[PDB]
Amino acid sequence: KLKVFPRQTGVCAKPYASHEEQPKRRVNAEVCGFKAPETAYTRQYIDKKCPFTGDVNVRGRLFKGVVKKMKAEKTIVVVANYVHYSKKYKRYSRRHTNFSVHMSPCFEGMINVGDTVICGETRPLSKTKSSVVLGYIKKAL
Amino acid sequence: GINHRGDHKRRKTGAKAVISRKKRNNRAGSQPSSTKIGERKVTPVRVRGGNRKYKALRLDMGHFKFITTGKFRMAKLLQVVYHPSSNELVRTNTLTKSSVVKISAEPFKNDIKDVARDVDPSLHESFEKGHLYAIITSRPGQVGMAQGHVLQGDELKFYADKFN
Amino acid sequence: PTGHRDHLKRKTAPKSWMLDKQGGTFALMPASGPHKKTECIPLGYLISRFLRYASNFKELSIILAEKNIKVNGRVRTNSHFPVGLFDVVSIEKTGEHFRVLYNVHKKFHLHRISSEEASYRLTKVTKKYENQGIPYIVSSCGLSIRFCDPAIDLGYTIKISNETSKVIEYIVPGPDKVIFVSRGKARGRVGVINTISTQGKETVYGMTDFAGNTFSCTSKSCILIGESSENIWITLPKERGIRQSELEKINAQLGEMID
RNA sequence: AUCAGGUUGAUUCUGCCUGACGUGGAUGCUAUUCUCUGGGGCUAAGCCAUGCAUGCUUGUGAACUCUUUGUGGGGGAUUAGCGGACGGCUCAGUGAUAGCACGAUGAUUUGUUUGCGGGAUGAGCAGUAGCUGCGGGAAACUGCAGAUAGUGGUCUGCCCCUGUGGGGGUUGGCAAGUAAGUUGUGGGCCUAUCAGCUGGUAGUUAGGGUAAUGGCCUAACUAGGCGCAGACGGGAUACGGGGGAUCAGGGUUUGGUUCCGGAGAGGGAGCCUGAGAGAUGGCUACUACGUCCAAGGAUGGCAGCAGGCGCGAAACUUGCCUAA
Repeated sequence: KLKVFPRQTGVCAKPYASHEEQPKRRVNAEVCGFKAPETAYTRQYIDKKCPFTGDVNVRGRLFKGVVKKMKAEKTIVVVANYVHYSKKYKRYSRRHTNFSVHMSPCFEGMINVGDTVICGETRPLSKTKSSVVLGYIKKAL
Repeated sequence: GINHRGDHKRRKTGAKAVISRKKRNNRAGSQPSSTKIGERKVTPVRVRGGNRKYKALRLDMGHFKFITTGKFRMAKLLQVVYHPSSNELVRTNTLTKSSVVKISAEPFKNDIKDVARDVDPSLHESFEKGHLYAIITSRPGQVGMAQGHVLQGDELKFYADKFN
Repeated sequence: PTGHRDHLKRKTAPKSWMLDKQGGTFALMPASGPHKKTECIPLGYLISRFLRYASNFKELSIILAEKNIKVNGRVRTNSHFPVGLFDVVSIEKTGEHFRVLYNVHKKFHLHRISSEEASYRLTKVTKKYENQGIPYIVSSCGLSIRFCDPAIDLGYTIKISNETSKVIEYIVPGPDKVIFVSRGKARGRVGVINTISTQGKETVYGMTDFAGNTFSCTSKSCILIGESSENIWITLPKERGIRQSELEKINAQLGEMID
């Protein structure tokens, strides 16, 4: 259910062109060690919030987590584990943090509840989202 | 007035807000300007730093570009036929960005005669009634002008299914 | 508290200026301009604490309003004007020239020089841009120079004319050079490059003092001042920047402690 | 790196109560000197008589005035410009939307300072401050006529987006430096006789607004988001740090108060000028308490420095300064 005409921001084609000959889709290779997926080249979707074929820049820290929920449109919930040291008792305690992350459509049939993902930091994207998925690691059986 | 702070919203967990500050002129906003058609009227406003915006209240004579030839002409604005967000903005003839307008076809009389009545026959049928369709890509409330391009082929068919 | 401040309390003044803790509640606030704010000293302190010419402030403003001072060969009459590293201060009557340096205790220091040495300046290249159909390069004291070589890049040291303000020649950084450390833990120490390695977007220089001690520091706190150990482009201070440790300072006063 | 006294006719224990050592506040008796360092915070962010705490600079030269006199001089009113957003005081609100630590601004603006760039001596009409006169009013404040610099329109040219048409603007720049705004994660005040909470609430797509990202705001559509690793609530003398006290080690307690950050000017709201204020020794309204009047009007803001009343167990001078 699109409302404007689909076209990447930056490229400009010509009206009476051919379906095989018209401009090429522009893609990237992300924060140095992350290559774009292959469903990013051979697919049609317009996402201004996509890291590879989109308009967002990833300048910030990278973190890891575990997928806990997939129920909103292009938004997952990731849990990150960490630990705090007590001085009086000389021991640690386990703790967690919750993130809302943008999942571009190029990861459609790949990530499932229970995987591990690598996320990057961006500018504010909505009220609660300020990060994006860059890669993943499927759980071992 | 309008103010763009978020100190008054509920929290991510649903908790009621706590305010400990008055509003700041830092984050002050304006009411929406509603650019209509007819008898140009633009106003200069003084903004932060001493700078200047131009707030169009009424406009004629867009500045459109025929894409297949790459030439700008200045046409006349006739009426609005589609807005992607609110169709109560079409009943009022309000000119925001990315609204589709019906334009006058005379000034493009040289350009349109390099296309046949072959694959684009819907562009040549409306030209004989006296009008073409265009689309606006500037922000009339921020820069004080309308500026876009003419619809042909893929675009003109995608939007034509919207406003019938 | 959303409007700029115009005063300095004296407790917060930088340690390099060597100001007494008492002696009033305020200190001179420096102006904007050539160097950064954490790397300059106001002009009015250099003429009344480091030369002891004026004993007052009624007098210090008779020396500046009579137009007797020139920073980098250019007359200055403001006591808030900021002076930075490797800058020439000239005084016509009683002809003299000085260069602004550091100690090895990291304080400021005025070093007397000659007249054909007072036509120099050394700076690093930091930025580079093109505007209006002209290529520019930006110094580390903040100036733009147009129409330089096309083969000067970020990091090289350049020599400015100081009487026409034009580049003369430069230095590319590599092993077997000399270095002055302009800030950090190791400010005011001269060394000789041995190795240049990298890390997560950083370059680190292994160095070696003029007495055998070893050393290391990033490339953002260092300026090249020489081509080799006997081809330095400026005159160093009395001690040359050694920083003998505290074991080696009591033996001077107390001898060694042999078994 | 330490212990004593006290339950029994006498005994060994358990257990608390009391003494012996510091530190902050209030208070009794008693006092010779000098040197450094403090003093209306706790109760009333209660109410305030009188004096002082903010004014300068000219490429501007009116009234008046001089000269044996002319593109002549003195004189100093008003224009124009800069500042009054800092400095000083206080701790009501705020338990994390503030503050500290490490990050992003490739999402933004910046007078004065520095180095480069940039600049209408054309036409033709309107017209003002001071100044010279007539005046109103208890006051606080104000009107009309006359004549002149700066100045304001409109043409002309110049510049910008276009062009086989046209349409706008009136000289506003670049780079450093300095300042400011926006944003991510993490931390022991007490409490479950507080267990389930949330409707712009969580997201998508479009537009508006902003110096700028963003449910910040609106239209349409999806059903999400948080929680015993304590959500959502409620309480106590809650401004956060840098810091202080105590002292074998491990710990316990405290920070209204010099330095840095925030917030406020009786209580709430809304705004103008400006590079910068949601300003209170700026303006407008409602609201608590008022003050002066010839009765019709006009007006106030000590949590600035002294001082007064009140409150309480509880806290200094209505002094001198063209010097640092």
